[PDB]
Amino acid sequence: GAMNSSNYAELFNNDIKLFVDDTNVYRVTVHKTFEGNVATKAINGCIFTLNPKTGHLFLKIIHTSVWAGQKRLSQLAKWKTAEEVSALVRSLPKEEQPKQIIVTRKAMLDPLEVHMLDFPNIAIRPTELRLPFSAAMSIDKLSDVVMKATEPQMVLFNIYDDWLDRISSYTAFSRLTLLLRALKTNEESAKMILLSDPTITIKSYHLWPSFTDEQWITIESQMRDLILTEYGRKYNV
Amino acid sequence: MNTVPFTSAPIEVTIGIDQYSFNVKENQPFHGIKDIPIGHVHVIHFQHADNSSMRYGYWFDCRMGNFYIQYDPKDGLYKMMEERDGAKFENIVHNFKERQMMVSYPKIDEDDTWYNLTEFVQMDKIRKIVRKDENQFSYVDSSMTTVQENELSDPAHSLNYTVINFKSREAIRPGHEMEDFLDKSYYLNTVMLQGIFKNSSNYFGELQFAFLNAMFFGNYGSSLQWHAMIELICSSATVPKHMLDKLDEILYYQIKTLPEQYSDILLNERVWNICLYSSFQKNSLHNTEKIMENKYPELL
Repeated sequence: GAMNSSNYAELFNNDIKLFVDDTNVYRVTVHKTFEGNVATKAINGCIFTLNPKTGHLFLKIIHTSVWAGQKRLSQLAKWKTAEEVSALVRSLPKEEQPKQIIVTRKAMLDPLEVHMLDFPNIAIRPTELRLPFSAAMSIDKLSDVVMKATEPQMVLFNIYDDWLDRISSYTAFSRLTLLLRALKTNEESAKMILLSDPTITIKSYHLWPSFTDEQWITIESQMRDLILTEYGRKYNV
Repeated sequence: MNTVPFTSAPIEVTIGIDQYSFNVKENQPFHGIKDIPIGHVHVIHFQHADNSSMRYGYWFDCRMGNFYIQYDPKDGLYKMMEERDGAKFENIVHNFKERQMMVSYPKIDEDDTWYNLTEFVQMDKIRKIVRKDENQFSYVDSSMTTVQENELSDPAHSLNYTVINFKSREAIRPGHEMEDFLDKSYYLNTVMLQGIFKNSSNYFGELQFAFLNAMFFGNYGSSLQWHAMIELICSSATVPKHMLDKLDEILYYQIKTLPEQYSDILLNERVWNICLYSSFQKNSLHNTEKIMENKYPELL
């Protein structure tokens, strides 16, 4: 059944599972036409498929050519996501295939279920958590590889950098979702927090800066400050 | 016009014959039902006064044999039996008619309701859904489960309706996942009509039989099957025109006949609203949509 605050440590046990987020698959800019009507122009998107235990991110880039000549694109986007996730699973060795796939939006359940009929033993699950994976395109290196793609492409990352050398996967996921929630609520301020000090750099093979344990406590504190302020602003409280 | 005599009526019981029903008192001098129209299947069904649970009954066709009812005090129900001695049967029935101890099947001449509810229903197909091959008639009751229910437990006492499942490899062609899930025409026309049922008459017969078991016995798996067969057609973009016109007539008479007080359990809100207002066939069921809106507007 659905994933929530009550079964949260299940994410960090030793059964392989993946989160699938489809919120950045079909992306558009809305604009005016010469006649003063409105039109969309698609831009490149991505499927965010994440192993929360290991940090392994399977970023399938969705090139705008996949939408050419297609109708009902927001509906197609869900089935395209499910097709690509199913293709990924089929490409993995059996001992690497997930036992569960958790979708961040309930509208992905039937598309993924139908595409995974061949895998009756893989559980497809929703979640009650409001996870901030839509903010993945606020991570500069992920945004950069999606926007430069000239064709469909899969790119593999570890979204935790080297954190698991020092912290547990529960703690790594907590840090990730705190960073992403910040980027989602106020991208400019969040990004200022992360880079203000120019002596802390991002390694070429990493996504986030090379903070010490102490600097991560400061950073994490600054992100929680950001999120609460914005919340008082949002809600005048 | 044929006759189903009763040996006796030892327990107080409401007896149904098709869409009609009569109350019989304990040890009342009741000896059966006469003037039953030839040419149709029929169902004779029972609800004991002391146990309004377990509605049960028998599907039969008088062209297939001479049938009668006899109460069994050990198993505690009215049982259908076949009499193979035709002279013994004629002689028994003639005496009971002479003594006017039978109710008459009470059909109004103008009335085509039963024909319209059973148009495509054939005894030989009933007997493949209800497997008990030593009898010519078929027992059904409120509690019997369907083969598909058993997959989600006694196989001899099951309703072997055709399994329909929209998220199944049978229903979804590899590589046409989205196409086949959103437009079920493949599954309707190739898998079910051409493959399993052979023609739309057999499809409609099973749909009609499922409805009647739902209505007369409150059989929940039958109600599921009826709605699934409706939904498969309504969710197909490509349906032969004659099938849609016939479906409209079929459903109209089913909705017309349903007890007003049973609409809350026997009608699935989601299926009906989808079929009449969201589906490919939303504009193809004029008679059904009109009676639904005037009789059960709350459901919609």
